[PDB]
Amino acid sequence: HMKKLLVANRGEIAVRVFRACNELGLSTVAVYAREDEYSVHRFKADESYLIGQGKKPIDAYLDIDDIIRVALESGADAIHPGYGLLSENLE
Amino acid sequence: TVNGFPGIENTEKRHFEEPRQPLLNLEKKKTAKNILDEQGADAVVDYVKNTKEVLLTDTTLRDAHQSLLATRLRLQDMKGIAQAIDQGLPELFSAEMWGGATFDVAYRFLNESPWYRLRKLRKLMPNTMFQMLFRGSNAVGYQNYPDNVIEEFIRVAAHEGIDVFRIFDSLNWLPQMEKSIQAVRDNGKIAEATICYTGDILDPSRPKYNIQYYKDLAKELEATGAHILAVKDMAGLLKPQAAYRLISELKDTVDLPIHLHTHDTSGNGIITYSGATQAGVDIIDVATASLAGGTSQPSMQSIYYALEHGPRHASINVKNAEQIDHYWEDVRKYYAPFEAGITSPQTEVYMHEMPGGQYTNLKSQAAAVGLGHRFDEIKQMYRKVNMMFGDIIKVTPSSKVVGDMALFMIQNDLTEEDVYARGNELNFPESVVSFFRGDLGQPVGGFPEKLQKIIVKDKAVITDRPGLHAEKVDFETVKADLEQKIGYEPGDHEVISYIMYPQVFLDYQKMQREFGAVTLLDTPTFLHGMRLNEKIEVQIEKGKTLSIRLDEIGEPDLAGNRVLFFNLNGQRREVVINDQSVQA
Amino acid sequence: AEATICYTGDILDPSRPKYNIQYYKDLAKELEATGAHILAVKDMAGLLKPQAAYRLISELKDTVDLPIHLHTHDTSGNGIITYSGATQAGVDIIDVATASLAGGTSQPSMQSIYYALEHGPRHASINVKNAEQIDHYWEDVRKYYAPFEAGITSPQTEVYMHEMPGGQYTNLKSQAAAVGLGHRFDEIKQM
Ligand SMILES: [Mg+2]
Ligand SMILES: [Mn+2]
Ligand SMILES: [Mn+2]
Repeated sequence: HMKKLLVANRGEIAVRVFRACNELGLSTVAVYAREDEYSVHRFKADESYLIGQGKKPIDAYLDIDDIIRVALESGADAIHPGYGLLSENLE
Repeated sequence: TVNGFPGIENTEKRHFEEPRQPLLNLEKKKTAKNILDEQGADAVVDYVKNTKEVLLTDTTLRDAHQSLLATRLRLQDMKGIAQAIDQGLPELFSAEMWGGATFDVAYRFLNESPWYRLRKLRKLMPNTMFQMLFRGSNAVGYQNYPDNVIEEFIRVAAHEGIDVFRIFDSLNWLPQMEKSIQAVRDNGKIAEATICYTGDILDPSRPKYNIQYYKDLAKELEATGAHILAVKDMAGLLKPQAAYRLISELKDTVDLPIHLHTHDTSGNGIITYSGATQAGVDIIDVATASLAGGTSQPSMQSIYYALEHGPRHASINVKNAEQIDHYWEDVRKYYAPFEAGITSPQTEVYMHEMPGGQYTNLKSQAAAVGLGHRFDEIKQMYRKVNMMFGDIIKVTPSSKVVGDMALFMIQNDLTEEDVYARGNELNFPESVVSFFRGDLGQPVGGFPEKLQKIIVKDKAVITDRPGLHAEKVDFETVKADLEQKIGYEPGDHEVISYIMYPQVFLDYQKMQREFGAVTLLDTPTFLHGMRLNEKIEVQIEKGKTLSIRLDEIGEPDLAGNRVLFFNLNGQRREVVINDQSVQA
Repeated sequence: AEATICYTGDILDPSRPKYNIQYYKDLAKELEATGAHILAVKDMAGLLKPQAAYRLISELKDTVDLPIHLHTHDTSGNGIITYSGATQAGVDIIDVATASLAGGTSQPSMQSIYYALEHGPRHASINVKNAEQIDHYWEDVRKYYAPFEAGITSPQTEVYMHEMPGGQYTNLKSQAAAVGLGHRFDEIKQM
């Protein structure tokens, strides 16, 4: 049932989940802040979307509503949070 | 960046602000596209007949930039405003977005497919009728094609989203339009039979194209099943009193709705449209204000305010139109290398009757060679050549015939008596001999037969439809040949465009294989490349955006190559490009 | 002496009743009280719409006995049709420019206004072949004044909103360009 997964993270953990998703045959969606535009994980996914426009980049990666909005408009079936940003966040 | 765009000056890239986005007051209403969608073309005709306001056809996407910007307006600029036009101007009868010179120009100079433009605009504009200028037997080419080629083009264009086909013959010859009209009817679309206006119906000294000629042509066109009668005034020759008289006589003759199309070359386009609105015209072709006037169509906002408190209003949301015109004003600045220059009303178009595209191309061809300083004598030669040919209708491609004949006659210093007496020795231009051989059809009143015998020498002259004498085209054979030439199996649109423009399509395919989809670049970047330290973002598809930054331009080596230091997607990439100026 | 009424607003707009048709009528009567030979209507910003032109000229011609002189600009692209509508209403003199210096913020072309009225009830009194011959000189000498030329000029119906005269438009653009406010010239027009 899953065909596309979003990673709500950055850096090496996003690339790790992208590699696992490609091995499992799923599509990958990246998110990135404006200050993270040159990150490798942005260019390692099938689709990348700017999130948290105008915010601080850490706050941009904590933009919960923007992340779900990107995941919904991209048609992602699931969200992998990785670690360190919203992985332990109940909300 | 290193070699410049072909055909324009190698100037630096100016910094441009983002084009202003309209603030629209959206009002939902059922458009003519919706009526064509559920009900048929006849219900669209009934909708036009029962509308008391005059309807508007936007020529911004085709004819306005064909006249002013040498047809160079790109899909990337259309895409930023297509949805705004579709939603903010639902009262538009149709949007002229295809046909004419757009098909050739996109492939040749813009390196984008006209089919791709049609698909993207159709997705962006679901509730707007799409209109193309169809040249009848020529379709979007300049030569003639067999009948099945024309029918296949109509089928593919109607399937890909063309709703209205404005079908005209360059000499108003109904045999070169009947089959196209029938194919458009068969494909469930609206066929617009078109009368090309020339001369002066209120001038008794020119009786070849008088009111009765247009009335007879009108009932002949209504004899075919064409839904709308179109009056095409390609040079802006229709005077306002003549407009009222002509439209009144046509409304007395036929029951079809009348669609008037004029240019504003003489500065009388608005008043001509108003006179036709008094006479009861149904639809008029307008352009947005920032791409109106001069050789283009009269302004849509201006025609709203011209008819604001009269008996018939213009059906448009004028505030939304002005908001869209802000965007058009901003994106016109991208096309400064293609501008004609200082413009003004010119009533000399009533004398030489040169259509605006023919005017610009004749000016370019006359100034490229060194005899352009007597362009007034060139225009007088054009007028006398038109009179010599028997006062022919001058539109694409017969305007090219008169233009090439006049260009030859002042290029090699000829005279009317020179051609009429000792013309059997000169090598005449090939467009003139093809016109006199009947490749463009049969003119009104026939050829100047003994003069025709001077032009044609030992070549075959045909007197019937040139499409009957056309070599047959098999679509499977052509498709297999094209699948050999290009590296994949082509679509029907690719096959049909390869038939009309074979070398142009193959050159476009080669440029696609070399440079890719350059249609996705913005117009300043498309025309000027990149400056040093500039950052650009190219969205190549949904979710993919290339971050490109030019860091350094290397000095040319002994082989003439420059190394350009790009930063693509954060990573340094060194691109080697041959500088054509140093020449190894 | 040409006593002149500066036209502004919109007589056919009921939401702007200060400059209505009665105001222009009483002003025309007051001007005819003075011994002025010709009543002039100055449309300095090209605000006179064609239906408004017909209505205003008709109501002035049934009010005063002076000949009417209409002067308008073509900035909205409606100058020729406004002149034609005033010609239907019986205007006597209209202000035109040569074709090479016409259009945009300038007056409508005299050649264009000849051909607009060529077969109507009222013709334009001009030798149009002679005027078309003069226009060649005028475009040739217009090429001398390239540094003083404005940019790409298109019809602009936004003059019906801000009602700037063309000279006022150019001077406000020059002021917005000399100081750092030119990126909000739309806000300047709304202001
Ligand atoms: Mg109607
Ligand atoms: Mn046209
Ligand atoms: Mn003035």
